[PDB]
Amino acid sequence: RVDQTPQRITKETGESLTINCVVRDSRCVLSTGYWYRKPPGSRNEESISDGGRYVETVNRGSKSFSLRINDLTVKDSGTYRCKPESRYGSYDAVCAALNDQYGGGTVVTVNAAA
Amino acid sequence: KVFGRCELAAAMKRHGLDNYRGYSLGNWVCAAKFESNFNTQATNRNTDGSTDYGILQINSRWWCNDGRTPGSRNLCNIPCSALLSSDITASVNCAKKIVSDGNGMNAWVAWRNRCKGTDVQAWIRGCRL
Repeated sequence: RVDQTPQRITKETGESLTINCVVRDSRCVLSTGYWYRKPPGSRNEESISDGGRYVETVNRGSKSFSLRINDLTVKDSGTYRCKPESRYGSYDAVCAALNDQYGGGTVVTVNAAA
Repeated sequence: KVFGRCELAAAMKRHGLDNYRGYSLGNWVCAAKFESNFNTQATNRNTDGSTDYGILQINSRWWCNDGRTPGSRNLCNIPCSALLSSDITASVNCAKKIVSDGNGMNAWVAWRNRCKGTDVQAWIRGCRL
């Protein structure tokens, strides 16, 4: 299980936001992680990753990872989910299943500028 | 090819695994025993569409390309066939990457389950090294 917070975020144009994911598993490690955004009004989520306004942080020791988005605009609104990557040498079925899990999501609303 | 224990110890020492990333030679011999029973041609298919290859049972979701594994990376930048050789060079070079990937030898389930917390030095007892 992957615990994603906050569940919902409202921000003004120009601000920043940060979303956290923590892997609640004492066995499996956190190798890296990924982020996806579903636009308002659609079903399909597409990758977001480190670069430019997007700043990713992975903390393997805490089994957490975070996405910061700077200089927000209305175009950043949507539902964001994280997905962990937990690597292993030989096959481990527990950790294999963790690699298919997503966070519960964060619904982001960025209000227009005035 | 199925290796002898001491034969494999000798080969792994020559390949630089004694104390690699802190793991004395017997760790690696013991890992190979319980992953593959020293069989360089060991392969095991897994429910996620991946396969484990070679003497250290390296997984195709992460480390090598077998052309049939969903959602796979090829972090060692090798074909999985290279891991089934009678010469262990490919498997060792990939093992060195795996053990440096952030989990130590806990990356191998068989090491975690059968070597960690045991007298692994026993696995090189009697070996001319």
